[PDB]
Amino acid sequence: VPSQKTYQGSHGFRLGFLHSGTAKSVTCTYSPALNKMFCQLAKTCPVQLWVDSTPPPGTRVRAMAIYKQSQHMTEVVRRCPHHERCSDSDGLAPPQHLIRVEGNLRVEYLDDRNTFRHSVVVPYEPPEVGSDCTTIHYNYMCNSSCMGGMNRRPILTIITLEDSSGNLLGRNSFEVRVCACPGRDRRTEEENL
Ligand SMILES: [Zn+2]
Repeated sequence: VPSQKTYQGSHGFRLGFLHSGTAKSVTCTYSPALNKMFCQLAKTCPVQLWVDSTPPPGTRVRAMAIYKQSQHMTEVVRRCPHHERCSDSDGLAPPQHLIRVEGNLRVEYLDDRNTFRHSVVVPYEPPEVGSDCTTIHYNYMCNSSCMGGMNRRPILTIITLEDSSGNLLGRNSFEVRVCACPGRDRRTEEENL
């Protein structure tokens, strides 16, 4: 199955997130204790790419989802039959892909010919002048509860840094939950310590 081991690499690639608290109006919140993001369906999910040194030109940023429970690791994560037959395509994203990228016309989606894994990839751009990180706005187009796709199984998002030719430059990952009230659910799952 696809690797998830953290790999910071020669460019010291770390992921970062906004520190949004757990108020009820929050659309997306990340738990450092759980290394877990909670987000709402289809809402903007900013993910920060932090690098100790800028990767070469033509570098690409790939996102992929896998099931976290070993007994579901080989099953391909994808939207439920209800949501892929939905009318929410942006004209770029395949109707079956869980993860989309927003606000970037150079986005590319892949169905692996041999693994069938889904992924979405964008060009890597360096941080905005006067900033320390590059931000990508991901969207999760299917709830963790969709009794038809994820069916309440936790998933991992694997963020991979690769050169123009697809060689791995770096890898990080975070657990994700797509729920109606991210703030409530984060506070509750941390109530479990
Ligand atoms: Zn769904």
